[PDB]
Amino acid sequence: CVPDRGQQYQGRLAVTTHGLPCLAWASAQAKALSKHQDFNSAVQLVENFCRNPDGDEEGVWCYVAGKPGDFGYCDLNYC
Amino acid sequence: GEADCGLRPLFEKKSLEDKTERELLESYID
Amino acid sequence: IVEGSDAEIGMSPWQVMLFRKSPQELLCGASLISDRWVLTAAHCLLYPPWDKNFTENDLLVRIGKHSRTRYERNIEKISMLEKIYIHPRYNWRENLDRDIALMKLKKPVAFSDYIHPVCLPDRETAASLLQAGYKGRVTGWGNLKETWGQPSVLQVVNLPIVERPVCKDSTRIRITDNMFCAGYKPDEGKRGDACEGDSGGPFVMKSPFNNRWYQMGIVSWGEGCDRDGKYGFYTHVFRLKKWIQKVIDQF
Repeated sequence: CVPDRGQQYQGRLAVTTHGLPCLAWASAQAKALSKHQDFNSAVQLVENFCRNPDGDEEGVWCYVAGKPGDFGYCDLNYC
Repeated sequence: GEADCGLRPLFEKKSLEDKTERELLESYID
Repeated sequence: IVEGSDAEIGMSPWQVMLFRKSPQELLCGASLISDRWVLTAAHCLLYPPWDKNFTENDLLVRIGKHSRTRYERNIEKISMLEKIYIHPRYNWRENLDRDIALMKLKKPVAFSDYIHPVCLPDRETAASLLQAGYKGRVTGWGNLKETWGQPSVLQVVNLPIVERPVCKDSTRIRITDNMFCAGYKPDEGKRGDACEGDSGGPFVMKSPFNNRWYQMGIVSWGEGCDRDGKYGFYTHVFRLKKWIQKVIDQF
């Protein structure tokens, strides 16, 4: 699978589990939202793939938009 | 701001106990 | 708040009234964490399903009140918002995760006997004080009853913290690590709960060790109000501390 809550996944999953496409990890706004948070300078925010810069018990996610809560989980299989 | 935080002028500072304060304090020791 | 009482006066000086400007209507509560910033439930500001969405303008804050009703012309301060900080990863589409919000008031407040800030918990307090058994104190002006009703004054109730498992089987919603649940077990023969309108109010605890009051949570959600075997959820204020500062010493 994808172990410690995909806390180390360099896949290209680039789509919410609702099938919404991840907006660019480095997007204009994915950079707005991403600003007062605590991303681990270990989870490397690649393009617009799902990642867990967070710790997110849940898993990998990604922005899906601009305003808060415009984020979603990706579907991997963890162990 | 707060440094002087969480100290009630009409209680901790007058040295008064609010009428339930204590149900809480004992909940830790008990 | 369900099944508690009249707050003594000047008992919870950090309590704040989140009030919609017009219609002059009460929304929720908040806390005073310093002299320009207040702390609340984000859902109190933005929750689309209820087609609820306010701007630093729809709202007004009232610091220092007793009464749910009267305008305390000489004790309470009607203050205005400068900016709103709604947690970015607030999950309002799922289980309201990180139901947290920060509001910066335009010009600072002057503390009175009636107005004083609470303390955000530190790593050790948070640590020694958040355990199944310990009791916190909830405060509000909302619904007195699940259904059938508003306090005329501040209501206070003290409920104990409940084990994650019990919390976790209390319901069908995803309980996370940024929430805790407090309330009486059924077989415990005691009751009390926060209810609709309480959200944002602080869930505080007093230190044995130093005797200061520490805000440990915010009223987040819950199903029913004082339903048996159902516990109420509160935001883990600590678990969200980092953000709380990245925004305050930032902007």
